[PDB]
Amino acid sequence: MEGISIYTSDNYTEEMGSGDYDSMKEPAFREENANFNK
Amino acid sequence: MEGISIYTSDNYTEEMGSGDYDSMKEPAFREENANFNK
Amino acid sequence: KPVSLSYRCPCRFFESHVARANVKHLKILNTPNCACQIVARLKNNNRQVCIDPKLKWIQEYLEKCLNK
Amino acid sequence: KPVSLSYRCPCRFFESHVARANVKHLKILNTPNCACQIVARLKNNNRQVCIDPKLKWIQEYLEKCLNK
Repeated sequence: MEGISIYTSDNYTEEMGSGDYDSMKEPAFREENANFNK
Repeated sequence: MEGISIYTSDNYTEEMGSGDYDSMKEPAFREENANFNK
Repeated sequence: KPVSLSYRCPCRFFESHVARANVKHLKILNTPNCACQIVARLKNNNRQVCIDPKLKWIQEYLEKCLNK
Repeated sequence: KPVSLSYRCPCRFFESHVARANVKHLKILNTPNCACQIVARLKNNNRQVCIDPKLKWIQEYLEKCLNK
């Protein structure tokens, strides 16, 4: 979370813009055996 | 080191075998503030 | 070479979930106004995809990298 | 071309304590015979170098990437 810094100069050359794949999530730092959703 | 499977065979195309920069290091999870060795 | 248009994310849409068995490798690139932009290349499926850095397998990968 | 059938790690040597001032972004590629392995693509002066993924700035970087 710490906004220390990024790379001094990425200057990112975008390869593509893309358009999503499947489900998304947030870290829970724990295993998950209780529910499945999409 | 735990995981179901890693990237299942990248077949990595060597782009520069590098040449070593300085020293080496190893993490211990527990932070190391004073690390003065080079 | 205007590669960085503005303070925008390289990937307009990100690929969440994805198959970690279908991935080549990851690239962590962080533009100064976006989350930890991780982009991973597909072995054979389409092309290179942008991965959500909040994915459980991404977390695991990051976490286990400290170990391995 | 060298194919990953035999055990070939990109780091013939690896840049440990590489300068972050010189890095644009990191490409993480865990090769079968080797630990977590990162190759960093550098700014205009250098190209790519293979990184010691045991560096404190790498570890911290991984750790913050989990959620930021």
